[PDB]
Amino acid sequence: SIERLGYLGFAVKDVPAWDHFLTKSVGLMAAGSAGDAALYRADQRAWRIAVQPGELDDLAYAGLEVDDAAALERMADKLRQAGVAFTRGDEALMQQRKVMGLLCLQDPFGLPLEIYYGPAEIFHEPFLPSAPVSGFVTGDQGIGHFVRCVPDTAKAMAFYTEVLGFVLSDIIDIQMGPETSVPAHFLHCNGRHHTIALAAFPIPKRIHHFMLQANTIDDVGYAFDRLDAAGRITSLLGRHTNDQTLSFYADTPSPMIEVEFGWGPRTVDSSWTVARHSRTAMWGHKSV
Amino acid sequence: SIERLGYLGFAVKDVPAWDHFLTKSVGLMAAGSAGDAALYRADQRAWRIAVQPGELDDLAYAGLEVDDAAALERMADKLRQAGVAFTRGDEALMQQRKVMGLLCLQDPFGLPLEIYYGPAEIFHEPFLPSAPVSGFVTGDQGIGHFVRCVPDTAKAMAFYTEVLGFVLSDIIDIQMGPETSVPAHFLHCNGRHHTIALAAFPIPKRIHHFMLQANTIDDVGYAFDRLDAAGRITSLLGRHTNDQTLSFYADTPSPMIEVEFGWGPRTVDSSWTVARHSRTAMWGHKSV
Amino acid sequence: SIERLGYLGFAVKDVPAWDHFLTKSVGLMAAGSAGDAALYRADQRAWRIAVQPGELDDLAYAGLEVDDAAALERMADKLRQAGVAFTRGDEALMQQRKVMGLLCLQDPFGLPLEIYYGPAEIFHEPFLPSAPVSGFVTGDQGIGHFVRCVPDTAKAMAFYTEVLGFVLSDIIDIQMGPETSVPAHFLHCNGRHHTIALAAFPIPKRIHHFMLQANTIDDVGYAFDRLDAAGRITSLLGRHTNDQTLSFYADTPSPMIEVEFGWGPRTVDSSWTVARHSRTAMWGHKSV
Amino acid sequence: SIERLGYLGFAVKDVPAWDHFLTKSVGLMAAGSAGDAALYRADQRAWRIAVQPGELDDLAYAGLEVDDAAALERMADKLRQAGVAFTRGDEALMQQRKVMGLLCLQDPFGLPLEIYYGPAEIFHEPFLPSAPVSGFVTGDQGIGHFVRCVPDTAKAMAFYTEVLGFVLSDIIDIQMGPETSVPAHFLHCNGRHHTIALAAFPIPKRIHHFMLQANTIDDVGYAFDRLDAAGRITSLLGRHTNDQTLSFYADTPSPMIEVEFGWGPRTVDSSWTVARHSRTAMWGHKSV
Amino acid sequence: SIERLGYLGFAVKDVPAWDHFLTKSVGLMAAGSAGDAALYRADQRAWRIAVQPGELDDLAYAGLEVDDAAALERMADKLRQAGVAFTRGDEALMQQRKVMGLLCLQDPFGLPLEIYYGPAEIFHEPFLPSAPVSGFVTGDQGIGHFVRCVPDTAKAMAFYTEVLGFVLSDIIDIQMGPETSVPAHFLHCNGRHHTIALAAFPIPKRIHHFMLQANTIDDVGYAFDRLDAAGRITSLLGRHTNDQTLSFYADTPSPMIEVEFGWGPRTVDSSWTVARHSRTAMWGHKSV
Amino acid sequence: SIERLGYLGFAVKDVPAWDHFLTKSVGLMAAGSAGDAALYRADQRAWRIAVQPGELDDLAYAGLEVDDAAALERMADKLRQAGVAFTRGDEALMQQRKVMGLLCLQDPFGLPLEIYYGPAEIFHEPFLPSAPVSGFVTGDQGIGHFVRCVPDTAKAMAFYTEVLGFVLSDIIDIQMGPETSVPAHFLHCNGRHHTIALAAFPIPKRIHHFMLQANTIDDVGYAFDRLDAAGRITSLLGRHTNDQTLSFYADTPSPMIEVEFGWGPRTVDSSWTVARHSRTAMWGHKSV
Amino acid sequence: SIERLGYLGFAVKDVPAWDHFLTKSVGLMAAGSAGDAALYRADQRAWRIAVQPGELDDLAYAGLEVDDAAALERMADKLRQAGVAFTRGDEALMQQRKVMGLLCLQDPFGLPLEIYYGPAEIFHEPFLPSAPVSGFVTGDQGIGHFVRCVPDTAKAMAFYTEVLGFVLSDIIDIQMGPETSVPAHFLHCNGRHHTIALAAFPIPKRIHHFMLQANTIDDVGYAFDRLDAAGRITSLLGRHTNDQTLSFYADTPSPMIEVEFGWGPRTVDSSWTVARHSRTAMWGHKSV
Ligand SMILES: [Fe+2]
Ligand SMILES: [Fe+2]
Ligand SMILES: [Fe+2]
Ligand SMILES: [Fe+2]
Ligand SMILES: [Fe+2]
Ligand SMILES: [Fe+2]
Ligand SMILES: [Fe+2]
Repeated sequence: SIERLGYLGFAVKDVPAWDHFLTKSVGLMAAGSAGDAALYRADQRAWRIAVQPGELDDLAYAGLEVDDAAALERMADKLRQAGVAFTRGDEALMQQRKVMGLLCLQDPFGLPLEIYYGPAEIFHEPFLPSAPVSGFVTGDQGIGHFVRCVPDTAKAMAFYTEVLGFVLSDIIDIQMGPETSVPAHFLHCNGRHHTIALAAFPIPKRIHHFMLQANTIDDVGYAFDRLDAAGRITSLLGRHTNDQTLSFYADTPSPMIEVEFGWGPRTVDSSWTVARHSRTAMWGHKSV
Repeated sequence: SIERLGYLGFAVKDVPAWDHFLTKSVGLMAAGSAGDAALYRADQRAWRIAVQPGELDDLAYAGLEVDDAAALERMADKLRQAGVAFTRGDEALMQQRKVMGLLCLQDPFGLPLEIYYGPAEIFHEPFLPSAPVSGFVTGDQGIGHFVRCVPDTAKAMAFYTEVLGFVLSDIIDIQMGPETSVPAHFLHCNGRHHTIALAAFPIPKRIHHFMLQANTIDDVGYAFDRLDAAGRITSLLGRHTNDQTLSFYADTPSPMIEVEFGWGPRTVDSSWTVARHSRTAMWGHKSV
Repeated sequence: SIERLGYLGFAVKDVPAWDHFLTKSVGLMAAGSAGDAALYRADQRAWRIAVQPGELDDLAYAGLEVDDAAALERMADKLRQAGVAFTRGDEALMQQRKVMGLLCLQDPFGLPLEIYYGPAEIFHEPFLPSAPVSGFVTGDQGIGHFVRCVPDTAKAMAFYTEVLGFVLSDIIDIQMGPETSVPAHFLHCNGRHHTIALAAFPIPKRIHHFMLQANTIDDVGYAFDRLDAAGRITSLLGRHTNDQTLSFYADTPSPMIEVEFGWGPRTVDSSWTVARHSRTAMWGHKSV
Repeated sequence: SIERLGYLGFAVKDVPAWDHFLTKSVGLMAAGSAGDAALYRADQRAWRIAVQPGELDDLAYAGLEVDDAAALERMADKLRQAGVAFTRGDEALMQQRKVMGLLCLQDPFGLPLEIYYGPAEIFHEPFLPSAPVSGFVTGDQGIGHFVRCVPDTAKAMAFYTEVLGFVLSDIIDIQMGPETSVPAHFLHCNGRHHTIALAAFPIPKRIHHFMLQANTIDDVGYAFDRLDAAGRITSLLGRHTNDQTLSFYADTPSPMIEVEFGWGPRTVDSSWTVARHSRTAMWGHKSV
Repeated sequence: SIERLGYLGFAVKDVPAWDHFLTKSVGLMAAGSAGDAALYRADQRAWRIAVQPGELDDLAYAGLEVDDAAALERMADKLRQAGVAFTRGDEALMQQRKVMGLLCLQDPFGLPLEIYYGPAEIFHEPFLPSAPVSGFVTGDQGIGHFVRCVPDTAKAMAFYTEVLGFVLSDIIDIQMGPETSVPAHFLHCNGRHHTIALAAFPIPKRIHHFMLQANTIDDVGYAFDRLDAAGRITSLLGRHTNDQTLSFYADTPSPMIEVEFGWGPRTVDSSWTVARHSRTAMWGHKSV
Repeated sequence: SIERLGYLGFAVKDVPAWDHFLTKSVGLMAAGSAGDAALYRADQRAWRIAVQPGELDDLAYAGLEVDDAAALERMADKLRQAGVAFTRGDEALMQQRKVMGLLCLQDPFGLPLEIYYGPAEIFHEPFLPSAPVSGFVTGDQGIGHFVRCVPDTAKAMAFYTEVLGFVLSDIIDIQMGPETSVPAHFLHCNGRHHTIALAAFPIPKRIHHFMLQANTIDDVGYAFDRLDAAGRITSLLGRHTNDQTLSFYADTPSPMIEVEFGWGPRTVDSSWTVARHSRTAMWGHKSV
Repeated sequence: SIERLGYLGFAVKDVPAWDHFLTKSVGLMAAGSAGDAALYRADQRAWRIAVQPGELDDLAYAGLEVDDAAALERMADKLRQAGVAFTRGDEALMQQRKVMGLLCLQDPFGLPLEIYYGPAEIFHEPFLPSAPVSGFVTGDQGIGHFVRCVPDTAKAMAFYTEVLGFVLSDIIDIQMGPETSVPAHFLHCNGRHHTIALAAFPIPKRIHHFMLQANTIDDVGYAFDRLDAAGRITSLLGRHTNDQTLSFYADTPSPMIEVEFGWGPRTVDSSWTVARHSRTAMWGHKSV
């Protein structure tokens, strides 16, 4: 099974705006480039987020990490047994993502996934944020999470759980209209309450948002003000019912894709009981 | 196996008296109604105790929780293999109990049991006690425990352990008369010392008592005084020999059913040694 | 010297609105009445806030606590030596405020102050909030703080420090207009960063706001939503530069008087260095 | 496998001397009698040591505890499979030892062993020592340990490990004469460094000593003085190389059987490496 | 008495080199300018180090902080009583250093000292290091320390202790030649082992070095490499005998003035015993 | 699988120089001799390092420890199944190494390995360092680690992982020349980040270095100075990227074999993710 | 007042025996010589115990430490005011004891005392014990304590308390014969329960014993065995009633002077109540 979400690549129409957004607003460290992708760091990893030019204005690929070469071959076996097409990343691709091995595939609705092992770390170039943020919570929980939009949540669930080994944490019925709600399914693969959530939202993007977790509540408060100065806030500060992430949301430069910047969630384990919630917000998060 | 006791439903002759008892005396939060049942909360769950009108004046059903849908199907398999009749709760019932799935059955002596998963939580309506109680100890240990009266403890034991997966903690020989004792068997299914105890008591009720665990010793002391003002005390403060719950007992409005309000018990695990005790009270608990 | 702020009395045009505000929105416990004043509790004290009818729509009196009878006589001596007029509260007044002794005086700009000792506690009637709030931080730090509006900050400073024994913590230059700021002076008399702040604001009220400190960040988040539902929010969540209180502001039913509901400030002692800040908000607190 | 050593029974020529020894010198609580045996307590158990009259002046039986009835049947199966004779204790015997079930057998060299479950606890009669001792370390580690004398350590080892499930901790070569040592084998069955040690000593007793573990170093120091006043000391205070028990030894009233009264040993687990030591004493323990 | 060292101003021949040194090498945050001085931050203070153009290539002034206005007047009284000339900083100077009041004087050998209160803090512009450094240890211990070169240590000692209220921590005999040592006197005014040390070194500078204290050992290790890349290292890593600061030394761009970048010293209090050391280095610090 | 590295034997041209090096410089305790080998201790074990005369000037054997006799037989089975030749150490050899049993074999490139159980401990002769070192970190992590030079890392990897049960922690690409790097593979067998690393270095020795871990940072600093006085330093203090050992390197008296003396590394477990690093030093370690 | 006992000098008939005793038996570090005195260390101080040749076979002087030069002058003033003769140590003496200043005097019964400040520390030569001892408890509590024999305890008490500033901790009536006891008075001058005790013993020595405090109980146990091997033990292990030092006693090479080697005493402060004890030993300490 997948151990954690390790990296995200975006293909965007406004590379300079994304560069400013990730550095001066979010606080990530610029980390050079690989090919036509600008790289950004949140920790000891050589890169966590890549930004390349493209008309998609969307998530172009997600890197799903396993712990060693044998684990990667076991995932190849799981894909074969499930009839899921995949290819082995070539040397050029391994070099581009700075990994020792990877399998390239897509989820049932077209999102490219890369299952990899052996990522590059650069402790001799210690992390230096570009904006005042004390650090991010990553480690064994990976980079954060994202909410994946899908046309068929049951079909997506079968793939992410049965093939990739994610596990359902809980469900939130998200009220859309007067008598319309969407059941968002939240999936974990480590202690992070969720790494991927699945929802049948009427949005023309592959994801609704990605989330980064900062070390302190002040990190979140300060970030809110930077994103507000940029005119990007989409939600007031609030706290979620299920993971209890205390966060705000803001627009990325790609329309309809948001970032969530948060602190202090609950973590999970093998004893996490599936439960259902009727609201996303325990408090706050008023939409603006 | 069952993971925890999640809810209790009572069918009672005096609904208003039960309402006052659970709120002003015990401290639970009123939480509206579902059908003809008044609902009461002790924590983040949408409800923990339901009270409906009925001549039984007794426990009408107990909800036994598992952690996910697959666990529920495994319980269905266990019931089938054991020859225990059950039905699948219909949509109306799922809606009524606010669960994602449930199996309806009875124990060997007629107590309706509901095995369920996916209960509703409402963190956007944070718990507010109706009387001064700092909170209850629930979580993975469920709502509390009850003592189930049975005509044949061996037969009840075989069902609760072999079919439902409860585990014997210990036994207390409860002296009834000069040369008559009843061997009460205490069963766990999580860290709570017991969730169900079985005893062959000469009482015409399905249970002898249910127990709620408060966070502090003062919570218990204050509650004693509220129940004393109501004229309901049945035992002085005391502490049990086996779980070391420090509690008092009081009459509910249903004759012969008591509540136990306690604090500070021992918890158990896979290393809990079966032992036998000759008394229920390490100290106190004088009957009044 | 004064040890802490113990109580506040308001004279208001809409007593029912204040009652609902203090209970259902703020979470205080209704605690009966004394004379024509409705009483409200935040802790073990018989009362902390009193609300009486009056056209002022303002703070009518503040209770400044000392620790014993001899301390009260020493304050009487300080008042005499400073030429500050005062009277000794009569039996009726002592009974009304539930204190063993008190001195009645005014600050230089007309705010009635009551210096008292021997307040009433009622631990047999344990605190029960009227809205979901886990508790307030009071104890030796008293009930909270207020910002006192004055026409002459130097004159007010001389009285509060030299006569009453408050000590300057720090100053914030609060920008009012393009080239106009008001230097707010923050005074402590115990570990609370400030109990009274002095500012020459162009407001027709005796105070700008009073502040209550809740135990948790969720207490603050939940309260924000209750005050938002009431249409009373005046500031978004934020954190102050000097005391680092994380709070929001809301309108009380008395025009131009606000409440601040907060969490997590720094505390002070004899080693607190006077410093100057150019902004009230380290982050957040956008006015709405 | 055996979980812990729970009780010891001695058959002795001088019952009154043993009574005084166990109470006034060691500090155990007198706990009545069962049949012709005087009972002694160290904790919540109804009894830990029994003393009956007999010419043996030796250990008459040792009680080896398991956690439940099914575990007892599994031990019966292990005995059957190994060809070890045993009988099931009858009702009279169960009553005498205050247990729910037991198997009676002998080790290869004639020591009666009783494998049992469901011992009696009496928390309503809290432990009261007969001499100043703050308490004993028992719980999951059982009552203590004993050193079993055997003519053939390999044969004894095969029985205790393969049949009963004890595990080797380590070995000490105990120098007896100029060019003669005995390899003492120390066996655990829980966190206690050893519960039974095996040694081919030239002593005409079944055991060399039994050990009780007190809570504090002062407990040991005070006990030394009581046993010294009784003229029973056989070793000065010292500390063992392998378990690091800090103890002294003294003669029981039965010639050639000693007691060890100690404090502060190391505990073990599944990661304990077998090692060999050339001396019993890290420091002290000079023979007197 | 002086409470702590709060700021340092340098007058230097190569302002750009100092700018790069303080930011990219040391890690301080650039914080704009005041007049012809470039400002640098280490924490919440608006500035800690100022760099202005000048031929001195030396420390131009040191800011000595007190906690309030009355403390400043008491220092004025001490200066008057001691016959030490001083002037009161005018409005322009107060504005330039961002303080509420200050006294300008010199030590007996010409170093300008500024005794001040009410420094500016800017928590709304949170500290952001320019190089990877997790933070500095400042707070009540002030910015760090410096070693003041003097022609007459006894005369300097009398001034710093009797007039300014510094206290001797200890002395190190620093061997200069074969039979020549200089007794360096280390003075504290808060928990920092020393804030000013006095030594009669044959150097043509006012100070030998200034020291900044980083939060972690890795901060120091990483900084060593940055200063080594710049070709500035003057000492290998080492640890001092008296304060046990673990540090290295490097050249600033002003010849003969060094910086010390360190971690982990001992702190002092009223119980610190004066002692004498024969070496500066407990280990390391080899000169290069 | 192998549990830990327990001992090292060197065959050297200058036994007296090695004796002085291990005692006065490193701090090990001289512990007599066995045959023609001088023995040295770091802890409770009778010996950890042996030095015998020989022209090799290299590591002559490494002792790989398992926890009991059955574990040793399981290793014999693994060797048989893998076709790896081995012999059983005879009584003389067991006596020489002070072990209860051992298997003698070689790795694929000629390094003699001894797999053993039942080492001798001598707690009655407590460890006494020969130079100021507070102690070493050994225990379940064994004596330390070494870097094994091999001509074929893949072949060495297959043996150490598949046959002996070591597990890959991570890889560092060690740059040798302008366009030449060697991929060093770091292997663990317990919590120690690595016990053996494999690298295809162009060195004519079996190992590049062995490492000992001291308890404190001062232990390392003091040791640096002792080895510097001896003229043996080969690296300045630094910290590694992968295990984060803070250490320095020095020459042993055998040319081309170094010692690493370090502190404070990270430890590993079953959740350690394989990663790749481009440098050995997070900071420091400049070669001298 | 005196702050602590810092050093002891002995004049002895057998310097080599004292050298072996202090190093190989007690564990102190040999630290060269000063004049005709051999020096010994227990910590960072250049020396703690000096041994010179002399027929006295007794304590020749005790060093009483104060914290600074002004404290030394205040002691000179106290001596003058009390009429106690003293001289100022000359340069040669200061050099000999490695102190910055000292006053030479005697107690009323001829023991030379040296009151000093500014002792030498040598952290660049870290402490290395000569026998297995983990370290000594010194610091602010000084080197240990001694029991001073006096002909008139009241007269000695007046001097040590009124002149030197020691404070009575408690008294023990030490039974000498059938109807003869000596009231030993125990005096502190810091947290150490006592630094000097006064007793009218019929011994022809200035002191009965001096005591060193080791860090661990094993340090004491191991030391007991070393002193036993040397044939010097005078008391078995035991614990004192008043300070609760757990120690043993042994003969020094000077007849009638003993050493006490201990662990774990209680410490004192301004709230220590004077009490009386009838025995020296809470347990143990049997004389041999
Ligand atoms: Fe999210
Ligand atoms: Fe109960
Ligand atoms: Fe406020
Ligand atoms: Fe033993
Ligand atoms: Fe320095
Ligand atoms: Fe290494
Ligand atoms: Fe003593």
